[PDB]
Amino acid sequence: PKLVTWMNNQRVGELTKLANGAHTFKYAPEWLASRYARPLSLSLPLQRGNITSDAVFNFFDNLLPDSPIVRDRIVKRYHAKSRQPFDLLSEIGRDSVGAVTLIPEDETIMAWEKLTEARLEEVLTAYKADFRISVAGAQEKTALLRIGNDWCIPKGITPTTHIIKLPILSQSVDNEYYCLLLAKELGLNVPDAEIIKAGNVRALAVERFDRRWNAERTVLLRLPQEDMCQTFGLPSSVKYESDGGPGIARIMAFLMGSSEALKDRYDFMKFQVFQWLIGATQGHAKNFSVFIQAGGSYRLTPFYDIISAFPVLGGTGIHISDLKLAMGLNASKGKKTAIDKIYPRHFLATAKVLRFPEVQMHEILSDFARMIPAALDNVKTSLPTDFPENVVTAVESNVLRLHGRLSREY
Ligand SMILES: [Cl-]
Repeated sequence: PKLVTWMNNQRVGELTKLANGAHTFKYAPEWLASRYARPLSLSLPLQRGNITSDAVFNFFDNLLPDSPIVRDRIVKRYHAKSRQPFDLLSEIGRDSVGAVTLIPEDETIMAWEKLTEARLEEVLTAYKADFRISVAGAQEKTALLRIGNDWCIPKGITPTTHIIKLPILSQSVDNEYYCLLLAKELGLNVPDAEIIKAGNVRALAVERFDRRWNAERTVLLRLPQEDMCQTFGLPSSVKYESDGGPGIARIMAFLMGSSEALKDRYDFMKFQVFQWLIGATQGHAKNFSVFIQAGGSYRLTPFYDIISAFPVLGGTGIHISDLKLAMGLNASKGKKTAIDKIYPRHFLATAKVLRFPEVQMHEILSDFARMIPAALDNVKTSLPTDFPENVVTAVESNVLRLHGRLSREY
């Protein structure tokens, strides 16, 4: 059938699934007529006819969790017609990443339901074992609306405000909380987050940057954005560079066209050094996104889904020398990927071939060189008393070891 695509009460167009299985999208005339029109994706440019490219299927598929196990749970929950994407979005497409609201064609203000601690625990635990929310991730996360100090279920098409993550890596909630705090302390653009507790559940609540309250707090708006697989028209299956996905060079080139090119290229390169320092090995293409602005211009969103592989070291069998960056750097004979083998020279060499000013690359390295020690100390003040000590020890010790390569040079 057809899923009507809305962006904050404005009709954008309709998604169709053909009898032959193909997915097509058509923009609404009224959307195309606006002087402030913007495409749903840079892979789906504004145009009048039916769009039938694989970019249509890929774009909407990328709104859903990557995991087949998670999709099975979704079908079971809402009695979805099938496992196919169009049918999943027919059930949970009301509140998605970005501003796309999908509502069945056979269907015709701000309100919410406050959750008691008991009902919150109930709602959240239900995920490990008016609620049509879809979240893009690797595990099974959901979303809720925060009103003051209470967690709530939005009614109708009222949006959510926070992405909620449960433990994966049994300490992933604590791991990400720590990494988000550290990134913020070092000047990176990342969302604020908090550890929430509902009875026996411990989850991470991350503020959404694809949502914005108006000044009077009477309307909560959704903000359009898409991830790198979506912008390049790619399936989530190629999110890693080794599978054909975009790496540093492709993304840096794309950012030359951002409405904030200078700042975004600098922030993206700074984030590569940060990931190296904290041992983040899952910085694939879906971990980066851009806001789509009026007319189709774009700029990088904050970074997110940040987790260190350091707390997983030793434990089973993973060794420090086994940790690799998802997006490799330039090396004299190819690429440099091992965190334990990377030095300032690799970042400078990468900057050189990508036309990123050497003075800017030096500034980034020198800033981490003098700020890291104090930043690791400052984060402690924001950790609860029940925060796992092994996570702090693992990350701190390894960050300091690599930081030594920066301080010696700067
Ligand atoms: Cl290497």
